Amino acid sequence: LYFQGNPVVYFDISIGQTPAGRITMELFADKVPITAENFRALCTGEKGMGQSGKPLCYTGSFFHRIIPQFMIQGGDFTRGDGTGGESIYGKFRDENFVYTHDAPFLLSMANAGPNTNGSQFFITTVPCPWLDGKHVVFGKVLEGMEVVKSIEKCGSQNGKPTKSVCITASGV
Repeated sequence: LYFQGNPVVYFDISIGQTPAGRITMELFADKVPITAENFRALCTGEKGMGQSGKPLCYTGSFFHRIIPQFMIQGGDFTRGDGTGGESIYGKFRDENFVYTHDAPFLLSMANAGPNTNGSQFFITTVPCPWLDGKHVVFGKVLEGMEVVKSIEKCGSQNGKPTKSVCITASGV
């Protein structure tokens, strides 16, 4: 499924034992193809197993770092804590910085410095211009903005979730 020529993917989310609903996302494959495709394939899990010995798939992973008035971060399906994750390419380059963090509900890559993209990502809940030119923006939320806001409410100043926020299904 496509929106404005770009692939659409989804997360189903639970918070604690309770389903919180679905987030659907447009991935900017037209202008950010490498990063968009990594994210798309990790939603479907279509690549199978990673070099880490874990499945290359977001299903079953958590939003492990959640900072209200900033962003929600997930994608660490190898270590669950912000130290792990892996790309479909087995880390990868910052392909460009065409898009900026100018609005809430943008998808951007978490990283540990230049050219260290893995699988960890964040969804902004405010504009984040201080991240421009350091984190690759590669998509945006289409529907489920309220689900993003529900997740954000489970965060802390120190980023520790106060509830378990899980991606219970993912794909296209």
